Amino acid sequence: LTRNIPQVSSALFFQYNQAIKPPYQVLIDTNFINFSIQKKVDIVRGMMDCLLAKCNPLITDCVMAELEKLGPKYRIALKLARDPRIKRLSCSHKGTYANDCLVHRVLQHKCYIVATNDAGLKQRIRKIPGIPLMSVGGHAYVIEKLPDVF
Amino acid sequence: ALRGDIALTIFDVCMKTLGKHYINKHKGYYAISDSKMNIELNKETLNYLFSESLRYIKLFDEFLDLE
Amino acid sequence: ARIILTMGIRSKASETDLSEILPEEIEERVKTAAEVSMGTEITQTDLDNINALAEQIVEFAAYREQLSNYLSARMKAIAPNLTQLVGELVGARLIAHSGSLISLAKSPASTIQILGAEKALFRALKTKHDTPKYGLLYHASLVGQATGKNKGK
Amino acid sequence: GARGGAKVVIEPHRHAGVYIARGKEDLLVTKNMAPGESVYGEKRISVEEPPPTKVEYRVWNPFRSKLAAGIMGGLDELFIAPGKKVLYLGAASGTSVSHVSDVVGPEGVVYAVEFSHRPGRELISMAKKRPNIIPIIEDARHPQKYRMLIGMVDCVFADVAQPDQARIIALNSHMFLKDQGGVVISIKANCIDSTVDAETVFAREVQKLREERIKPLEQLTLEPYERDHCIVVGRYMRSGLK
Amino acid sequence: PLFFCEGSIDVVSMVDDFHFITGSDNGNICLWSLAKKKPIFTERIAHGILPEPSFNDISGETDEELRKRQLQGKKLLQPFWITSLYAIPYSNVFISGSWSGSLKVWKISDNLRSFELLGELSGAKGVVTKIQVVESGKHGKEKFRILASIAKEHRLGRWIANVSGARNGIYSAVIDQ
Amino acid sequence: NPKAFPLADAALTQQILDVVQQAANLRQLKKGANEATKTLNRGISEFIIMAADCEPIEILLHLPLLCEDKNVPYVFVPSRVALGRACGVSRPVIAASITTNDASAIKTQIYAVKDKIETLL
Amino acid sequence: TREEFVSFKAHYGLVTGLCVTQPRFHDKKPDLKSQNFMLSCSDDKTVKLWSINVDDYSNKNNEEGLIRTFDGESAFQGIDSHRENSTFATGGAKIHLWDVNRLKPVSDLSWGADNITSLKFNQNETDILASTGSDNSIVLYDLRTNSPTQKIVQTMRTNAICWNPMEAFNFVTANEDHNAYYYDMRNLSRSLNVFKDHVSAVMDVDFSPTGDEIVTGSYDKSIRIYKTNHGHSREIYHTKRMQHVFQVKYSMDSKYIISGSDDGNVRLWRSKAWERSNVKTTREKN
Amino acid sequence: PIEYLLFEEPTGYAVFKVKLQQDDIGSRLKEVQEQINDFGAFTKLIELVSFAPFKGAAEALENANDISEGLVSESLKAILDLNLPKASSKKKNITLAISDKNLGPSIKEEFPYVDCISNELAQDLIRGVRLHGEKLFKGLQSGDLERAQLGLGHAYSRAKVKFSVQKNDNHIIQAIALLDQLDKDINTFAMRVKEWYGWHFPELAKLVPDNYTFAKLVLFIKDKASLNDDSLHDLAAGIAQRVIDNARISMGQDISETDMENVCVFAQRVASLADYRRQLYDYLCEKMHTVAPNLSELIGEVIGARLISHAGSLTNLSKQAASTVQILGAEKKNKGRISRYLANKCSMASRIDNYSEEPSNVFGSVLKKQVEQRLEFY
RNA sequence: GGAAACUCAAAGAGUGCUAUCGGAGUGCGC
Ligand SMILES: [Zn+2]
Repeated sequence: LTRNIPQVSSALFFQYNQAIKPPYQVLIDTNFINFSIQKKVDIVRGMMDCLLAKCNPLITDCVMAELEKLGPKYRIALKLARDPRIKRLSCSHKGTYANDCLVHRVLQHKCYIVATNDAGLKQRIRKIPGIPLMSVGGHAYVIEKLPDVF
Repeated sequence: ALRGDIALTIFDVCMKTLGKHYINKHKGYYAISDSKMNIELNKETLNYLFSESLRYIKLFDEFLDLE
Repeated sequence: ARIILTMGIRSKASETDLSEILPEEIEERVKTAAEVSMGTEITQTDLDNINALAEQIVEFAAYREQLSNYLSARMKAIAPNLTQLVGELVGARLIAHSGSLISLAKSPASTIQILGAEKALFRALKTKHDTPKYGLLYHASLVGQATGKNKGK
Repeated sequence: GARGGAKVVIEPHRHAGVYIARGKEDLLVTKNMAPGESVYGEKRISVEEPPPTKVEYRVWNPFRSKLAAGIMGGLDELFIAPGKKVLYLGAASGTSVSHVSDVVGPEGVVYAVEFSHRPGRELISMAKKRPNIIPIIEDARHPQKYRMLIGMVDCVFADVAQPDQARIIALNSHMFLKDQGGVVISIKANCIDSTVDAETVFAREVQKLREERIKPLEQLTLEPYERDHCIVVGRYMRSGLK
Repeated sequence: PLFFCEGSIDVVSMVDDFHFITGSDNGNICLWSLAKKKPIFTERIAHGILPEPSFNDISGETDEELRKRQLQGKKLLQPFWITSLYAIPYSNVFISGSWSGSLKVWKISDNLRSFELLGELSGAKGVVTKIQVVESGKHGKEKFRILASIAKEHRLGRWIANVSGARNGIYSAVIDQ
Repeated sequence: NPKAFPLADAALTQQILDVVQQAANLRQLKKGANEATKTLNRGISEFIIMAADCEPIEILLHLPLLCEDKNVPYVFVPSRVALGRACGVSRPVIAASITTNDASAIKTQIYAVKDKIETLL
Repeated sequence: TREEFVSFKAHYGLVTGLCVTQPRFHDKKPDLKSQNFMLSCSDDKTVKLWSINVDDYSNKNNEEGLIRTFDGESAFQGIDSHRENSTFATGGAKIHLWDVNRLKPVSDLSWGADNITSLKFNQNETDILASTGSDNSIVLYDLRTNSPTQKIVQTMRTNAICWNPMEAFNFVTANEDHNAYYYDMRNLSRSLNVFKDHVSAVMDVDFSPTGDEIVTGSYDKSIRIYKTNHGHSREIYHTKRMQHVFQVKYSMDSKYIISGSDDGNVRLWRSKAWERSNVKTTREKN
Repeated sequence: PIEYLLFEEPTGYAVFKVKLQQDDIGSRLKEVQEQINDFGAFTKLIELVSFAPFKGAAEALENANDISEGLVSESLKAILDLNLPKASSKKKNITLAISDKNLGPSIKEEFPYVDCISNELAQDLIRGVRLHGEKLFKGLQSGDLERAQLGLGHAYSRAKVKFSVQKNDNHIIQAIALLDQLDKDINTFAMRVKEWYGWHFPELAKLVPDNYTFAKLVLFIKDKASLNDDSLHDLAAGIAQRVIDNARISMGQDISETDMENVCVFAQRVASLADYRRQLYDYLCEKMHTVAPNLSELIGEVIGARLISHAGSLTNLSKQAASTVQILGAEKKNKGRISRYLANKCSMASRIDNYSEEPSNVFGSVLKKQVEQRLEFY
């Protein structure tokens, strides 16, 4: 009888997560792009101004499907998120739901940082241990649990 | 002009090609490398090749009517 | 042993084989196997050394045949009643297990029955099980003729 | 502990083919295909069976074999069953391919490829002993020049040490692996990228797999035996990826 | 045109208070000023190149073409080291030494920026571990005495590589005029 | 096609053997053929170096079959006496090895050397 | 494999029209079984002709992009390539006719000084062509006479014209009033059909190469498939994530329509929305 | 346009006419790429139209080498010249779905009217015919694919390695592991000859203790009736007189006959076994001199064969370190440092004569001189 | 309570099995 308890991924400390070297990989998602636009900050230069390090953004196919699905009010968001500076993942699961796609994607790798803004996703991300989220705030970004913010 | 040079050329190509392919029917995958074995298999293919050439002489002497 | 004594090397296997050995349907298999084989080649030194090995190992088999025929004839000479009843290759194991012929004759019918499987006998006695019934006589020619528990009786 | 002469029970494991050897301290043990000769110097259990016959078993030293550490750390399912055909990208020498061979058994085959030469002659000198393996001494980056001699393997496995790991396994699996078939790769982080660290390079490699149509399903890290490698198990979908 | 990088700088002498000479490992012998980080004149391989290991003691094989192809051509030829270098103080000529047997005495030119092979003394088979010069005479005529210490081991480690006929001694040469 | 194929040229020779001398002064080096193969089949070996002019060449040619099986780079050097002078020892050592240690201050030069010789091979 | 061969930053402004050619040069053999040629005109006065390396075959073993650049006086609005003898026509301020051995336009073929929104050549009787200009006008031209030949004026501006690859004298015409007209050429007084089911501007149409189905794609976020012989919609595709389909094309297999939205994607669709693509057994096909 | 396909197989070359076509645009769909997997639809798509088997094993290896470097050969060019039609220039040129772009230009060079193609359509069509394998060929062969590909793989691997098949240590392994067991078997069966001939002549185990000359004189004297011929016993063996008068004074005797005849058969066959030992030991002496001469000269021939047998193979002995050549019994303070010296010199000689291509004796001799100087240091 | 499946019926899974006027001539097609 096969039980399955996932081991704590061995590039993690107690909660320090030494696998997050300063060239970062972030996970952009949908209402974070929308709030970045309606707070009028940029994306790559905004992340650089918040983290003082070179950040590579990533968007998944599930989040791109959500951004296409949300209609023509966010054509600015879609034109911004088809940026050649960002990269793109490729998901393989059923149901384009950004929340469980994101939190599954990060809890089986523990190396991405999650750039989110909605309440349930922030709650699940800060529930699971040792991955940093960032969010919009005022006219800049804000990091929640990176060990070296400065 | 139209002598048996056709039959003689195809006899020559028969001799060298049947010798080579009898050697490659033996020595299956690995070219066997010892002096007396190579020499004795060359004697074996000389024996089989001349056993073919004597059959050529036999059912040509039955044919002859020519040069 | 006879096919290594006949072939020698695998290269000579295409133009010859005996038909007194490997009857009529393993012949083309061993010829195509010697055609497409994956082992290497050996020279005449180790060839004739393993040839002499094949000589000794075919002489062992012919001598074993001659010696078992000798054992049949000699048991028929010494104790012809027992080998007329049971069989020579069972009476020989009986006598040579019990030692002397006299010290096998001085033994009851029950232990002549169970003379072989005594270890299953004694572990079945010292635990609580049921003792066996054939032992060494099971390879005789008649308890194989019987069927069921008729071989026990 | 586990000296030569103790009596060890041989219990079967979940992955059919391998066995647990439970003594006073446990071992992982595969049933030897050619009895009587160890291949890289490992210890051998030797059981007797009843005409008395005697069959032997080899231990599986996880500090010197790759997938043994994944087996002992506990993978959900491999694809190396006792009947399948198994391709082995980056077969170094006998030291793991003999274990995969005698897991596979006398019916299935193991096609072991290798690029270097001196491990190639060691692999061939081992390969003459047991018959269920095929040694190939060709580069794993060119699966169109040993396409002549293999066909339609049922699970591939990968230990090659090159930074085009995903391209190697993608080309070999498109050329040879059947649909709904397994692919077990073993990434070495410090080998394929020295700059960025282990979890980032693992996520980049598994993203390259799910771009090359292998749907991954297991990631194990095998940390107490080797450092910073990982075993990534995947299926080859090709039809209905999601 | 077969040359190679510098391995080690080994021995020195000050010709004057504004130049000096270094005899390196790889056969380079270098005249330096006190003004430049670069050397002025780096003469190449000093005493020649060592003779290669022969075609019978390189690979233990039998066939001569295999034991000659294991020499890999000239690609493992190694230079004679400068074992000891010594200049006569405030003069033109300096003396080197190796286990090539021959004390090669160069001479610098009057513009103090080059030197050429003046002479070669083929008298001391062995490693030349240090070289001294003691002179006599008058203001005009000078009778110099090149002493050198000659051994069968280098003065730091053992490192005997192809030494033949080399006994522990003192090499004297009474050069004149 | 000789038996000592990855033979290093001059500048790469000089940088790998000053890394050798730094390792010998940092107590991170194993000197000699049989200690080299012992640390090689123990596993702690960043890379191993042989000398391509030992008078039997096979007494260190046995090291390729171990090292390229256990996936560790290996380099021939054209002088055993220069490698002895590099290791800082009287007699000429012909086969050196650098142990693995993440508490040693030549990790950067070791990795630069290892990348250069993996590109060389 | 649904992937891209190469990309190009082709121009600066809006790209306007591209088509592919097998362009027969005269000082060069047509190497059209190893590399494939496409050319594209934009509104920054350039018409670039490009090669593409393509592994359709494996004959050979390098001249990747930008074979040449025709440059024009005014802007450019569309092209299409005459499929014989390596000639191609463009539209802009007035329609021009180039071939790929000249940097200058070989001919100029307008009625008056009026811009031309789109063009199309035939699929047979190749030497004639049609175009549409923002005088709400359909023009025809004939290169054999090297002149325009007739001109009708509709009530709204024709966006995209498309010839029939089996009739050779019928074309469809997609204009901003919400109905694709279907004209016969040699009697241009009566639009012999009108396909009349949209709600917004009819942005593009194309014939299937089987010669009887029309794909159309509207300015409203929907595409429709018509038959020729009916005049109403057979059926309709739409999705939530496409907006303002601007270009639809049948594929040459005549089963797959390639639609391209304004969101960025180039989606594909089965024309028959229920016929699958596997080869089927004979009782199933029956 | 894919209408002919070429597949290469380890029994022969196959060429398939493509009856109908695959869906090109939807060629990533599930309902298309399961048709390659199932069989009832693949034979709707590909039929066999030619299959020429190369029949020579070496010609199969040569075809495999020419394909593996990407070059045409005689049988491939022969079947393409047979099967591929001359597509005349009015229609088209014929197309051929081959497996690799390295092979492509070498058939386009030879046949002008063919045109090779390998996109993913040719890739997965060849993948489908590789998956279905034998069930396409509908019986046009004699022999399955896997044993033939096993042989062809081993041959191709050895031809790539150019592995020296004269460096044979397995012969010495089996030689010494047969030799010691055969000495034990000769000794046991000679004890049986002694214990069986004791019933006929029990004062022979005292006089003639050697097993081989015991068996040979048991072959000489059948029954105790010799009594006169003294001039043959020094040949077959002074003690002649002892065995002659003990052939009449002893008479601890059973007079049995047929068992004496089988004793004679057994004794002459055990003598044959002794002759076989006395030649096999000399055989592996000279084979030790041929295969491993430096270690032979250093340590001795049978001690060397014992040491390679303990190691398992000569390559395994060489890749052992020089401190783990500790073996008990062999290499027989001042009694231990000489054995350590002999140990790592034996490992040095093992490295020389294994990793050489074919070894010499000069390094074994100078190794012998070095260790003898180290012994005379005492 | 153990079930002989060889009395028969209703059903469920796994495995294997197939294709889509007659010869010339005569105006003739490359
Ligand atoms: Zn997703």
